[PDB]
Amino acid sequence: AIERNLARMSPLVSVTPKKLTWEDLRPIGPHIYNHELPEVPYNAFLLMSDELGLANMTEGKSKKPKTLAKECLEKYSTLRDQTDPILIMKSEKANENFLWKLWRDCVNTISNEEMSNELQKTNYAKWATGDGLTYQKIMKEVAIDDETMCQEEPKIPNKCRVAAWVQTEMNLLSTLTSKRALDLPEIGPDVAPVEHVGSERRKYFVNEINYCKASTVMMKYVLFHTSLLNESNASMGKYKVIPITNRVVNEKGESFDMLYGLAVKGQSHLRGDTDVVTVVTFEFSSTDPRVDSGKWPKYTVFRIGSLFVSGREKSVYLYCRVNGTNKIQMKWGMEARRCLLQSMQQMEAIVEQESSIQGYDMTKACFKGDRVNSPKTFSIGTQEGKLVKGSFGKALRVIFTKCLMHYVFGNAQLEGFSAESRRLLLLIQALKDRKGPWVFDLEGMYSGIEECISNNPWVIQSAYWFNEWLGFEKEGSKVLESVDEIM
Amino acid sequence: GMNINPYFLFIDVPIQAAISTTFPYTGVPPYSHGTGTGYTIDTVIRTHEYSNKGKQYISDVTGCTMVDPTNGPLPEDNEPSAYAQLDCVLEALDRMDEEHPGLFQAASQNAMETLMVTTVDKLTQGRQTFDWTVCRNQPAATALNTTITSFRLNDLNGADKGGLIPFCQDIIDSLDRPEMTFFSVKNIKKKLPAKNRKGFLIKRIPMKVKDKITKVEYIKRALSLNTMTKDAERGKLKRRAIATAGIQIRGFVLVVENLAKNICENLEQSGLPVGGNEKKAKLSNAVAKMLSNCPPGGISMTVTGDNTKWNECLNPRIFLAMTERITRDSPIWFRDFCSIAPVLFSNKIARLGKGFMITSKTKRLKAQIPCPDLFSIPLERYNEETRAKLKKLKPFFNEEGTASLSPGMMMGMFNMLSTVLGVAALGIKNIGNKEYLWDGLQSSDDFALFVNAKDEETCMEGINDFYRTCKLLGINMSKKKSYCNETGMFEFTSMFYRDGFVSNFAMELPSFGVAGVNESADMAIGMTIIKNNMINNGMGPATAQTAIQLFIADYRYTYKCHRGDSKVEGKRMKIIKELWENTKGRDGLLVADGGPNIYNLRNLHIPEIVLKYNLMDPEYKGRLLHPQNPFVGHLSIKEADITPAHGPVKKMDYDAVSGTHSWRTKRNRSILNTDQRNMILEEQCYAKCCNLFEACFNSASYRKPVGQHSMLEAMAHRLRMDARLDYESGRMSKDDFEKAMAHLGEI
Amino acid sequence: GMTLAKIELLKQLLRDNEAKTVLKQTTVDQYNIIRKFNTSRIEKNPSLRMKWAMCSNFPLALTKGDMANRIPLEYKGIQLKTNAEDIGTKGQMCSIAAVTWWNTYGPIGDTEGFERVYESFFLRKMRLDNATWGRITFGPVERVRKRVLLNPLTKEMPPDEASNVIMEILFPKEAGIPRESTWIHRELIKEKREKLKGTMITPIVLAYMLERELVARRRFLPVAGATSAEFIEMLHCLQGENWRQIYHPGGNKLTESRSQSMIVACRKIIRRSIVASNPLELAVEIANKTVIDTEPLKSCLAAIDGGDVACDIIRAALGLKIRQRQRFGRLELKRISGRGFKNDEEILIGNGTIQKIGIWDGEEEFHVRCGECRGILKKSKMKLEKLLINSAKKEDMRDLIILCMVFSQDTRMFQGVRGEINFLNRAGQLLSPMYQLQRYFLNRSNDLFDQWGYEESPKASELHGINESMNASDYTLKGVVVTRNVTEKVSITKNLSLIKRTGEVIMGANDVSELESQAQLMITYDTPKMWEMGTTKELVQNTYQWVLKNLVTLKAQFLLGKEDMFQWDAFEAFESIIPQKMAGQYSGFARAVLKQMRDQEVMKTDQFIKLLPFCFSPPKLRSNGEPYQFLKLVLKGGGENFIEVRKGSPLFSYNPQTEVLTICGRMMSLKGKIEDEERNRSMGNAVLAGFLVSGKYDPDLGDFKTIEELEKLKPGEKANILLYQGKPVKVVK
RNA sequence: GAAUGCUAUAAUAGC
RNA sequence: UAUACCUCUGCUUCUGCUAUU
RNA sequence: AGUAGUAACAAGAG
Ligand SMILES: [Mg+2]
Repeated sequence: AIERNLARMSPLVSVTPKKLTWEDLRPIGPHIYNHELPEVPYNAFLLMSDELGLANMTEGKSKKPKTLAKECLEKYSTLRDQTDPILIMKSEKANENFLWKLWRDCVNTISNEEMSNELQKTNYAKWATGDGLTYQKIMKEVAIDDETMCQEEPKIPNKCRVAAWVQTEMNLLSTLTSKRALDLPEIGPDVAPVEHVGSERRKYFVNEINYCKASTVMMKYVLFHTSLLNESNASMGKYKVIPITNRVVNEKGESFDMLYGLAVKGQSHLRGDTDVVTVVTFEFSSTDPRVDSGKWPKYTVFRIGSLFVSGREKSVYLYCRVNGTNKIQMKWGMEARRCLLQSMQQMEAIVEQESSIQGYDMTKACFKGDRVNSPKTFSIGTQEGKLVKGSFGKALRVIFTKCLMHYVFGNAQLEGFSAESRRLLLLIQALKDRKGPWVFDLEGMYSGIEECISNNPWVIQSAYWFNEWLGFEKEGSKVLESVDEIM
Repeated sequence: GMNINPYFLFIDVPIQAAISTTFPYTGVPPYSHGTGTGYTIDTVIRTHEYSNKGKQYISDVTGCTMVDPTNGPLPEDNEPSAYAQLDCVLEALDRMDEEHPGLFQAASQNAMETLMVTTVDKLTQGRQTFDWTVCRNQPAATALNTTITSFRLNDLNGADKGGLIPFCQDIIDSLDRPEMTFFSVKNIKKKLPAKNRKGFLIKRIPMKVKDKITKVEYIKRALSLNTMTKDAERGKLKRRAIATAGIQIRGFVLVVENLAKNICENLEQSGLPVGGNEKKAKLSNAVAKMLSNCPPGGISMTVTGDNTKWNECLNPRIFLAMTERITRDSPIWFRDFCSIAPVLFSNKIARLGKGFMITSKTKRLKAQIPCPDLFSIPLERYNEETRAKLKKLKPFFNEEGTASLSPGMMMGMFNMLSTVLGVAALGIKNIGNKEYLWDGLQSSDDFALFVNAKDEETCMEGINDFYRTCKLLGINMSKKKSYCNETGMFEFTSMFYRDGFVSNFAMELPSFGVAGVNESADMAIGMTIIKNNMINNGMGPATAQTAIQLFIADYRYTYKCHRGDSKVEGKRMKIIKELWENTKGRDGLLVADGGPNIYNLRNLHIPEIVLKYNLMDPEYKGRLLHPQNPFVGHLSIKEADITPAHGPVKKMDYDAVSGTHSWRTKRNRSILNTDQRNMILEEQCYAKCCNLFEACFNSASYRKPVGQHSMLEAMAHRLRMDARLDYESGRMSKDDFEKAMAHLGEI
Repeated sequence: GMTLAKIELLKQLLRDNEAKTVLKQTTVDQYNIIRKFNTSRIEKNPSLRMKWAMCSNFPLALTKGDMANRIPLEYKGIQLKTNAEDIGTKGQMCSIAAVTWWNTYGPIGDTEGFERVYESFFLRKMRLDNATWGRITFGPVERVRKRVLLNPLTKEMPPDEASNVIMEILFPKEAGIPRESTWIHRELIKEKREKLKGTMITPIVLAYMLERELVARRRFLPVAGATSAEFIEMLHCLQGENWRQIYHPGGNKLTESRSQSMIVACRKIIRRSIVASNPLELAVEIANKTVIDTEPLKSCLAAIDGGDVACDIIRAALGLKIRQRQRFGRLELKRISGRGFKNDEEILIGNGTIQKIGIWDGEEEFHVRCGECRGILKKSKMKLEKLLINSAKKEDMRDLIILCMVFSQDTRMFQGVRGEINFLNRAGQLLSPMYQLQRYFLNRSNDLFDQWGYEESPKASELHGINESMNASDYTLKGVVVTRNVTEKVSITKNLSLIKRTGEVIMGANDVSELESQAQLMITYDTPKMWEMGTTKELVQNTYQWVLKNLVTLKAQFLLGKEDMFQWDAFEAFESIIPQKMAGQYSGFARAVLKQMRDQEVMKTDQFIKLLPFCFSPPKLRSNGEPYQFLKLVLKGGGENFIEVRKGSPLFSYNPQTEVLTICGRMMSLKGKIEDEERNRSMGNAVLAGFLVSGKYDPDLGDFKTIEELEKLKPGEKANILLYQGKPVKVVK
């Protein structure tokens, strides 16, 4: 029967197979290079590389979040006092007056001598938190009679082009700082040599991350998303001023409370996990938004004074954005610490692999180098068209950053891209392994990847980085073309 | 400057070796919003889009628009085809039976002998099930109860016998009933005397009224499937629809799967039911043999494979054929018993969910249009996409707001049996005695075909053949997602093989969080997840030690239980700080009591309460482990009227001691606003009956009690003996015994 | 007098006509359905719901009782509990702060027997506490995925048997039909009942705590030389893919586990000693420094009375009384006369399938024993001859017969296999056919007895036969008789054979089992180069690592002296994982290819490295002088344990683009240790012995020649060779 | 010189 | 009408199957 | 507004 049916079936039905060649692997998502599309705009919840925390050295033992936010401004009074709105940038559908009034309401409320961080539901605060903007439910009986009532055309994510600021984030979040943020608690005493190896191995891994920008950002993101969830449930029917706080320790070993700005949390009667709560963010920054204007169309910026960044008097701006979050995102925010594990593991795999080859603990060897082995170096990035080698510690941090960006820009666009591109990564690894891969419908494979590339900054930059690397590998392959070819 | 590219790791490390970095599982999984009717309708359209060239007719039972692709015209193109040829499905199974002699009857025997032992309560372990009495999803255990109570009213007491078979007999009999009656509670006001001005208080009471439905209306509800959207669907841009089935059809599906499982377990290429290390072992062994068996000079090629529209294309009538062909030697009753489940699925009806919401932006009004009233408004009032969907739905639509769906399996109903039909394709191995030989692995739609041939041009002739073979079983290979390479590396069910299945730590990262059971449990689970990851998912000791720290943070923030010596302000922290000062043995305090974390790699597998017990204060442990503490809820040891809605105490894998931190959360009281209130009384009734039964028979908590006699009869006799032996022994007095026998006399 | 109150409450409950009808209609079976009846939908996102709910004022529900009312409503301006009653508990709701309050100023309850209740867990800790930690070692570990026991049991029983025991301990009245099991564990029942007697913990907890230490938690895990539960519980700290930790637990270790491990050690020693000159030299060297857990192998072999050929060989090698005592699970034999020759054959079984079993030749006599019962057995190739036995226990007699019948491998025994018998595991692993047949017939014995056949009982002095029911009968089983009635100084050859004082041998290294298995306890070799007793992949990786380490010298020494650096102690170990029947042939090939690279200038450092280890085993050439030719070199173990000659393989492959050599997934840089010319220098020259490249594929010569077609050429003849896909080469002799 | 087959409220995988 | 600047609610606004058990 | 993204929330109920 099978023979009979296969015999009489149309030859048009086939896998239509073709052997994969490097030249067939065209660049993914060519639209990201089209300059006619808009630059993908910064759409994160909080600021990252553009952030500016006001340093406030503590006794060491904690206090209430209002009390620290007050005492932090009390030190930087020149900013806290600045009551004249020097507007620089305005978000299309924002209200300068309302936003500034709100900022001042926050600063005043947090600066005052009262216990509460509650905000009166002013005409501005209402507009800012989106008071009563929900539509009214009516009977289907009445709905059916109304001709003007229609099913709305689904809003789609618009197409954007590549944006330097994404590259610039990675670069700066990757780099080292003097400041340790992580709040890693105590562990039981070591006994088993495995534990002594683990503990000593941590001192290299944990520190390398703890002393990098990405870490502080992550910790801020967590510690905010905590207090935001704590308020959202506790103070449901209250507008509340939540300060964007974070504890940091310098090389000298001194605790500094870091105020990055103030947020206001609208009413939070969150039934569904997806149900939204409007959070309006006021964030300190040294970044002049006029420099890269296509980055900040979502933001409203006020120049609010200056500070000595070192010997330089840098001007201080205030980035104001009406933002939103839900139960899920807030929860996953409190579980952003696990970015450590995903990055740490992947490299501990390399250390443990290399350790089996050499026959001793290659931890200290891989980072710094020992008497026998010179330090482990990785192809890290590019510099005017040419590949650059970097540290084990760098290659670690570059992953930790990536894993943070996986959270920060984590949506269905990324999920779909990550999963579909992984399929093409493996087809490349085949060509690299010289395992002569074949494909059936490559275009179909591509379309699945390319339909995911819309308005996600990380997805658009990943398509750039992928297309960049592919070109480098495609060059590397040439070496193998003429091997065992006689000639 | 210097521009970092993270993809430049893949220059130093091969993709497979660092695959973990391609899984963004620190990120948020995609959740659905509002209605799933759009996604549901899509399935209903697509299922028929792949069967449209088949035999279309009207069901003289339901009145529904039935479509049948089986034995239909073979495809002209590579668009998904449901037109499977019975002969080819049978031939494939005959080869499978020849390769595995006696397996079919061997399975059928065990599957049949199981069914004879299987009780009804078996159906009370299946999450949310469609209840036909209320036409809403309900807990499996309740959905059954509502069916048993309703069956009794139609003179169907087969349930009471206790075996599944006689209950199943009642289900296929209930289809013959001219009308089906069922209870549906109505509220009733009643004056009650109270210490009140007016001197009374009105309170609404539930009253079980008997509703009836016609033979057809009931049949459609029996054949009905409720539909949702799949939430937290990882690594996918756009959402997909999922279906929950009726307590009627759930019964018959258990046996047809249980059958296919027995077959799969004893197949070389089955990925189901084996899992984790058992699966890795089996696949690692399978790859090794099929690798070394490659002819010298020839080429071994592995097709990393996925099948498209697996559910939409796989037809029930083909699954019917499979049960018939598999049960060939089984007795006539069991051949029929199996036949039912596929028969129900070949006449099944898809419920279209919530509906569509229509709005006016100017007026700021929104309204949900229910599925029955979908064609109540002109289609111009629906958006472009939905208009087409509804137009294509039109000829499969039922006025009660449902869709006829004869073709298609529906989402994941016959996984085991589909795996078999898959394997059956891999069982062919060659067509026309050509210079190739294929053999693979199959876990539902997911398959990895190995082809040993003379040259890769020949391998492709084999793949091209396999492709065409699958098309005759209604199995469509995804040309977009499937890819092929020389044997050595492949992907199967997100397991990445590169001369051995590689570690992929990222996949199970989400499990590292605070599980959300309670304090005492979440610690155990927390450490057990690390311990188990150190073994299976290749987590090194440093990362493992960090994974403790990170947990212990999340725990302390989640359960607001920071170190007693910390200065973190909080409501619980105020008493935690007093406990820290009051306590001498502070290392004996649990983390949840602001105690210090003493966990490390070596002791992950010991309960915290057992680790610290030795260095606790006697008063502290005396509290922490109080035998009759109010947080856990024990027995009376006194007998007033202690009767709460206490669910059956389960047997969870995590090892943790029962103490004050083993508490339970308050029940979501959203129910108090809606008219569903009534059910709380129905619960708090059953609760009373059970809780007391457990006071008579203490073994009921531990082991399932057996008996087709009355609960009252059981309780009566036990208490009657208890009283007699309590009197004759001297535990009870004459005055008490007289009362005992007098009260029991009244029953 | 709890009885009265229950009857009083029943009368209260029966006044509710809705409750009455539930009790009247709902059957005892249906209790299990209405118990699970609830409003609550199953919480799909509990991690979140918890994180959220902990920010609410009263997230927990107390049980309505006098104790709940010992918690105050507020404490120092903290609302501890509300008046509002939970839907579920029908008791007051409270804040997490309530727990913290109770744990601080709550009433101090009696925790009597707690440690006796949770003994299981306290032992778990006691083991970790009274343990000793050795050294961590960095190097390849071949982890194998095997179904192991996760937790030490007090006594192992099937869940059914286990459940019935717990019932007798906790709920005597509601036990049901008294089973045999009841008597079998009467000691355990009484012991536990006496130990849990004066406790206040809830019976349901006590029930699961016993279930935890009676019912077996047996699951697949990646293990390496450690299977004993008390090791498996610590498996996370024992090893990873690339490191190993020596760990000695506490409490006690079984003589049975001590035994089965002690075998693996000896087998592993012998399997490696065989390859060296003077095996007895090495066998003694290793065995004196072999430690099983914390106990030296010599002390272990002295202490234990049992163990296979290997144990006796090593016993002799160390100078200890060799015990010719065998075991077949429950059966225990001691050889009087005979010599067994285990040959693999295709056996047909009763159900009608073909199983591969090792069948023993020769007439042999043993002292068979099973519990109190004792006997003498005589058997030949797949036929039981005669079986004398004593009349001890009715079941111990019944078992010995079934065991002896199976042990004999009688063709009648294989005929009586009617039903489902699994030789292959769910994960396609092998289960010992003889040990599965033993396990099958111990349950279903009536089939074997009927399928065997009966005859007349003996009419001798003390000899009287027994039938199926095990009673003094007229008809007895064909060659079964019951009676009333119940060493020599050896020396061992350097080549490992046990010779008698006469000259006849009793054992040899050729008589030990070829099956490597996971040791129960941790085996340690206290000699440097312990890796030599490793697995195929471990030995393979450790060898090539040692080659790469000493490549500088080893490659130079080769260009001077020819055969000087072929004999190396690493390449000896490496030989013991090569099939002995191809070892010689492979060396013949490899050396020819290596010398061909040296003499004709056409070097290839990756190939040198790959082949050099194979050049140890004394060469074995063809009869016409020329060496044997190969495409791949198969090694001991799984079908993926092979080295390709032309391509790469799961053990060994070289990436020239990166100059990266991959050895069992571990990557090593050949940067620096590589000549300039090699890149362009073809592989075709170092692929066949006495064969060198001339040009590219010449269509006139036709298709690519096989190993055979290549071997069957005459010097100066051209041929088409394929190295790997898309690299055709034209090679000449 | 082998086994002992199961059966969670988490997470993963596929549908 | 109203009580109502009151009261109740925060997964119950339909969350499936099969495996890892 | 905003979140967000093929459909919702921007409180719901007596
Ligand atoms: Mg698929």
